[PDB]
Amino acid sequence: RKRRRHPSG
Amino acid sequence: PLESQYQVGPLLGSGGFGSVYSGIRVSDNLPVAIKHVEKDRISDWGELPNGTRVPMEVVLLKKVSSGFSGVIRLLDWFERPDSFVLILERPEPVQDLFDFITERGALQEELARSFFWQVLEAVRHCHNCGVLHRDIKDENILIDLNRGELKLIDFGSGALLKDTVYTDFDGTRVYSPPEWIRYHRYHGRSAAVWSLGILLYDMVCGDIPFEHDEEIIGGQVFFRQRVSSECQHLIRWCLALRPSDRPTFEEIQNHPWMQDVLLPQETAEIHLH
Repeated sequence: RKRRRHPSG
Repeated sequence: PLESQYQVGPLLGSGGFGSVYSGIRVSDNLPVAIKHVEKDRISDWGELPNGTRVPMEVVLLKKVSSGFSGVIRLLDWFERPDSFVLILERPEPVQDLFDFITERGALQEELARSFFWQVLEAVRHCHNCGVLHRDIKDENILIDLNRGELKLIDFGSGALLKDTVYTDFDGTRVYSPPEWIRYHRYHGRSAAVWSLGILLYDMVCGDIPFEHDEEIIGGQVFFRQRVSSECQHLIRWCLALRPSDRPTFEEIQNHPWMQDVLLPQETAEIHLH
């Protein structure tokens, strides 16, 4: 299952 | 001069937080990180002593720089024509908590307890100093692998802590609370507690619980890994849909799941070395 970072700012 | 006080190394990464380089302070060979932020990308500005106008991020880091803590230390900063440059302490060796969880999978509860405890102390420190981080997540936590100490980074989405409603937000949506998703309103401490519930689930299950708005507001926490009933309870309490139903920081740290935490050095020797 795809674990991913998520953007912010 | 900035290029004569520091030897600049390779790019560590870039993103909404700017561009960050590895570096070394020439005087004492202290390892540093050198963060560049473009002036055109700075939404919130502040003023410090003598009213010099700086990014809010610099204001917030100065307020929490007081001494030693689980927050990254701002050593210096410089203004350039189109940017600010921030000199930050750099642990070595280091890995951020996102990569750590990617490589290890779901963490043993003893290890998640130690990490989560240190994040709680760090966030309490920020709040004591008048600073709301607004972007607590595993990506924004560095692990000093030799000392077993966790450090909060990337205050560029933060704000001065206040007791009235916030109606702006630029942190990570999958860690933001359902009252932000539904009403574009939240209060500081209860929104922080929600993101800490997301983080604790992330630690004990190997990934965050929610990816979509409908999941954030839906109010169901399915556990994909074996997690003790005490830890499930603390997580579900932090993820209460109604903000006033969430625990305070004191109630989190007094929770039965949180007792008998390892020391940082024990954590390094048992789990990191």
